Amino acid sequence: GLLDGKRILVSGIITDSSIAFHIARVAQEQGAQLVLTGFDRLRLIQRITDRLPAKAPLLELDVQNEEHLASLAGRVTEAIGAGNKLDGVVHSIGFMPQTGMGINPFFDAPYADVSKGIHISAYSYASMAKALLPIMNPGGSIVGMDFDPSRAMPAYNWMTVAKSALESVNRFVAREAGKYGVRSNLVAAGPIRTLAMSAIVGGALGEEAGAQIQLLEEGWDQRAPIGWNMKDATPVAKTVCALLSDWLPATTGDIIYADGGAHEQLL
Amino acid sequence: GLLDGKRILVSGIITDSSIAFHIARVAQEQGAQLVLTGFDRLRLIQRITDRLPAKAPLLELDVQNEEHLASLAGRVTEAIGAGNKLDGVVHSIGFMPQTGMGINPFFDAPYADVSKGIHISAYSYASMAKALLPIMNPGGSIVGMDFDPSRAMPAYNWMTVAKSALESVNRFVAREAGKYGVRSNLVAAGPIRTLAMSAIVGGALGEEAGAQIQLLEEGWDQRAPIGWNMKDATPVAKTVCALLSDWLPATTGDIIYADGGAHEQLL
Amino acid sequence: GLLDGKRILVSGIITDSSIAFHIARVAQEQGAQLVLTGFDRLRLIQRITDRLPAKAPLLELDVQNEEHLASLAGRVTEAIGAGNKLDGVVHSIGFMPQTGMGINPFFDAPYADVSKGIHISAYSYASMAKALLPIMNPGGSIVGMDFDPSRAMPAYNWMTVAKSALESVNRFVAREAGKYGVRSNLVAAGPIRTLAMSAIVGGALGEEAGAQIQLLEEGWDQRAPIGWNMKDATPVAKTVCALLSDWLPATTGDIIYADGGAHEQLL
Amino acid sequence: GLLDGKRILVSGIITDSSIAFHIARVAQEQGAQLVLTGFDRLRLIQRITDRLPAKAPLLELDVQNEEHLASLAGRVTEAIGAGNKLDGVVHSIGFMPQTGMGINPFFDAPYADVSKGIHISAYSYASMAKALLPIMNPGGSIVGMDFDPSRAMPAYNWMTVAKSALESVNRFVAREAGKYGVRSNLVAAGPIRTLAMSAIVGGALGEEAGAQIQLLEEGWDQRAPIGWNMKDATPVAKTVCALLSDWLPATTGDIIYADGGAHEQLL
Ligand SMILES: NC(=O)c1ccc[n+]([C@@H]2O[C@H](COP(=O)([O-])OP(=O)(O)OC[C@H]3O[C@@H](n4cnc5c(N)ncnc54)[C@H](O)[C@@H]3O)[C@@H](O)[C@H]2O)c1
Ligand SMILES: NC(=O)c1ccc[n+]([C@@H]2O[C@H](COP(=O)([O-])OP(=O)(O)OC[C@H]3O[C@@H](n4cnc5c(N)ncnc54)[C@H](O)[C@@H]3O)[C@@H](O)[C@H]2O)c1
Ligand SMILES: NC(=O)c1ccc[n+]([C@@H]2O[C@H](COP(=O)([O-])OP(=O)(O)OC[C@H]3O[C@@H](n4cnc5c(N)ncnc54)[C@H](O)[C@@H]3O)[C@@H](O)[C@H]2O)c1
Ligand SMILES: NC(=O)c1ccc[n+]([C@@H]2O[C@H](COP(=O)([O-])OP(=O)(O)OC[C@H]3O[C@@H](n4cnc5c(N)ncnc54)[C@H](O)[C@@H]3O)[C@@H](O)[C@H]2O)c1
Repeated sequence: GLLDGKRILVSGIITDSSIAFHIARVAQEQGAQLVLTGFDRLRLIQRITDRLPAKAPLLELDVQNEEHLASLAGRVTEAIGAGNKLDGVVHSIGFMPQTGMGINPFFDAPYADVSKGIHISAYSYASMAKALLPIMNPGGSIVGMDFDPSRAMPAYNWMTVAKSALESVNRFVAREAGKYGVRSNLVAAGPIRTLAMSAIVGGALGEEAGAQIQLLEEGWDQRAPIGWNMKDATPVAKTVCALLSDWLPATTGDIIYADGGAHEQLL
Repeated sequence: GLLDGKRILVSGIITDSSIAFHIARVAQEQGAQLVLTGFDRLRLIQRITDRLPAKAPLLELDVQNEEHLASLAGRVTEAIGAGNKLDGVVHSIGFMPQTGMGINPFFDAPYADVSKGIHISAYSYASMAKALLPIMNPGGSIVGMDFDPSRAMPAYNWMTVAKSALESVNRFVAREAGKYGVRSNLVAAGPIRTLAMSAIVGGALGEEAGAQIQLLEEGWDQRAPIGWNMKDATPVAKTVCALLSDWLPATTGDIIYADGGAHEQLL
Repeated sequence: GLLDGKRILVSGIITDSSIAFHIARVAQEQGAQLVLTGFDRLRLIQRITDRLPAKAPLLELDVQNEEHLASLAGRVTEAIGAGNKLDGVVHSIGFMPQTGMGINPFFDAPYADVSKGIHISAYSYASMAKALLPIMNPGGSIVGMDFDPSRAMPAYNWMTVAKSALESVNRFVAREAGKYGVRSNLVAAGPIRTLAMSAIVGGALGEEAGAQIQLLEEGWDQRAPIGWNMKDATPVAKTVCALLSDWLPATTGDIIYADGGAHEQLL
Repeated sequence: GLLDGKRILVSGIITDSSIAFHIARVAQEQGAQLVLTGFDRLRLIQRITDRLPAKAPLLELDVQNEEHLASLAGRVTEAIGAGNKLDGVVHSIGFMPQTGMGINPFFDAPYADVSKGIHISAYSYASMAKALLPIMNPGGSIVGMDFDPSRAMPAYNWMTVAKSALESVNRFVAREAGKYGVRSNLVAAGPIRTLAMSAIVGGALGEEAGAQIQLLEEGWDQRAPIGWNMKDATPVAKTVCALLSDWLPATTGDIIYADGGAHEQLL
């Protein structure tokens, strides 16, 4: 197994279409022992994760909660056993209030809303590294989920801005993590049909935004030399696992693109 | 004159070493009629700007103040005269609480501090465009000040993250501005010895941070094929003026580097 | 005038739709005194340039000819007068054999053809700098024409590869030029309907390539926040002039995008 | 094993310090069945590769030889057995005549020399893909070796230009390879003390170039958050193997950096 013997914390599961659900599944398939964290709806998350190939402890983590973050390392240690540390950490957490996305004008997002989204989507990558690095082994790996923000695009609006901050945060986390012998990287994924993504295509954030995201997805598959299947999160789960393994040991502060090769092609 | 007949709003003057002071001076030298905005210490700013080659109205603008932003367009119109619009806008505003910079550990910056810095340094670029676009002429130009955040670096910490967000904001502002026939760009400048920069070199944010910033500056000049003079803001003021002129009419959502060519050289 | 008193060498005029024709026209409009170089069809080029607002000496320059390059500085000095030097140099030269473009398979371009195209399109930027730097004044500016090659695209094939090499050459030329107090930069332009471009849209390199280039152009204008007019080379001529002026004095080894802002927008 | 059952062609072994020697070793350690290609000194290469953990057929391949390339697919099929195809291809080939590197002035490299280096170092990536794609399985992977050319640097000169072309070639190869269900990527490695690299540090290309390369290496390790060991090629061999595996299945036309994280850090 690719991750035999590794202890890995996976955040961000909320449904069975969550990217983190598939990261967790593939990780277990490859021999990893997991600890999960979940936000708010813990009964739902437990029920969802019962479907994973192996059992895994579920800890509550609201990334905006200082107390949750302060106690996290202790709770993880309790879950995996004193004297054991984590080898891997997956950050698969993102959020932006509706005012910062969709057909709501870019200029009309109130800073308080933008700031909440940047807190959850970018700052929390640093918050989690701070909480967990003291309990990680040398050779460890921290991975977060990215959506390539190097160009602006319709609809994504302030979430794209938050991803830009996240990529910058990642390079700083790499500096800190390096002192523990730990890597920090992002996986920039193509669009994936999660429940939220489907809602948006279905017009949940405005018809115009729905149409733009649908077009975005179609152009993505078209220019990807090996195609892109927005209904299949497995290729991104495998990529996250590659970064958690020992097979990219000299890569840190970096971004790995699991996007079908769309970002390197113009037409 | 390069800017003959143009009406230009310049924010960000606080002392005579402010980059915006030099932007304003060169702009006036090239025929621009200016409106200035200042934060907090208005008597100081008025006294400082009395030294500019021509007179210019000074309006108060706290970029975190909704009321200031809501009234800004009216106050500018009053200052330049009904029926006249702006041709140019300069955003030269940046701030990050001390906890987000220097030898204070990256992980120890509290989100409230980071969020204030991102508000002032990144979000406010959008806030100003929102306030001013309704009073800009086609062919107009909005320019903000950037410090290349594509790589992480010691000491700059969360301010670098804020610049990353700003570059992302700029690309979105370009989309909105385009509808008014207005461009939006950033000038990424080399390090400039402002009062704050001198304080930091002098150890104001920790000796270790001071030493790193001093080394950063020295390597900058070394690899710049035409050198870099951190004591001379004129080359960046000229670059900002180039973007306010009619001579880069097909450039928008972009970053122009006024850095001596340091960023394109490795050693 | 923007270029009052400047002596500028402009290569690359072959017809009145040549980008270099418009660079030359705008430069003269702004007070520059020009020396032109032309390849092969000198009688045609003289006849074409008679239409420029002012007269300008025409020197022959085949960029693949060592003798032409060896004698170039002397011939320019003769044309502008002993004791005078150039302030500006415009490289607007590009070529790729048909086998390296269009519907001819990428893999089927013979190296001899690719190498000719890279010689003319990339290496010659260095060849010209070598020839002319000894006769340039401090504060001088060398500018070449680029087409953004950071992503692959249909039809452009090996010409895109040649532009990639050119951008790399430019950064090295900046290093050498810096020793003379001279800048070196590229202008990455949007697609322009030159005679060759029209021929290709018209199917000259295959119907499939024609269709792709036409689609490329249409998407370009669509995502450009201020639009893109492929029939109007003036916005790029103005940008080249901005780089030849004294208004971007701290930019070197760099790329300025005159593309309507298309490259910074995804959809 | 990571590459159990995979048939992989590895070019570029010339000594036991060759990066390709270590790629081949790790690949065999992970269950790959190899076919090797070698240039010129075949007796030397056979003797060197006898030290690999398993036996592997050695085919001659001069990448500038049309006949070698024309017959390559047949010779590989003969070596691995009719009805079997390759799952992987490693391009670890690079060369630049001395005139294009070191203290020899950048401007003094004759085009014939530059063109030879670009032929071997960049064009041949396409030559090999053309030869081998007809004998690759869906899900296959082509990998080439890169040295990050995004910024200019002392000494590397025209080899850096050749790497720039190579990165561009890679994106085009991805387009062609995609039609076979095959990926194409580069690994951008940190500096590695091969025999040639040691010779250069030792002054083989000029004392000034030796000093610059030594400084380059030292700064590399310094800014790498997890360090860089130029004497250890294993971390890059592992990275190449990661790309040959099934664990980055949605990455193509891309560059993976195995550089200790040096390129994402400024100081
Ligand atoms: N779906 C896509 O097209 C796509 C593409 C690229 C990257 N991503 C990124 O992948 C990551 C996972 O998103 P997803 O698409 O799987 O959506 P998702 O809704 O399934 O998962 C997002 C998770 O973030 C959690 N979260 C929100 N606020 C939180 C907080 N305060 N504390 C802790 N957790 C919180 C939610 O509970 C949820 O579990 C996100 O960072 C997203 O931006 C998604
Ligand atoms: N100095 C450098 O090395 C350097 C390099 C690149 C970019 N920059 C950028 O240039 C810009 C100008 O900075 P500077 O170096 O001239 O420093 P400065 O201190 O002279 O100017 C910063 C200005 O921002 C203003 N400001 C802070 N909070 C504000 C708020 N709430 N509302 C309105 N204004 C507010 C201050 O009053 C001050 O006038 C900044 O964006 C800075 O990041 C500086
Ligand atoms: N047209 C576009 O869409 C576009 C877009 C971006 C960049 N560019 C670049 O702009 C530059 C000018 O091209 P253009 O579009 O004006 O086409 P053009 O045909 O009008 O000009 C190209 C010039 O290169 C010259 N040339 C070819 N081989 C030469 C050699 N051996 N020695 C000297 N000169 C030689 C030709 O004589 C011609 O004058 C080229 O580098 C081109 O790649 C063009
Ligand atoms: N050593 C480094 O610091 C470093 C760093 C990054 C990337 N790289 C790249 O890694 C690759 C391998 O280089 P290396 O460092 O292992 O050096 P090396 O000398 O060990 O290997 C280079 C190989 O290229 C082969 N070659 C040269 N001309 C050829 C031709 N005509 N046909 C077929 N093969 C030919 C040589 O025989 C040799 O086997 C190169 O592409 C190099 O640029 C090296």
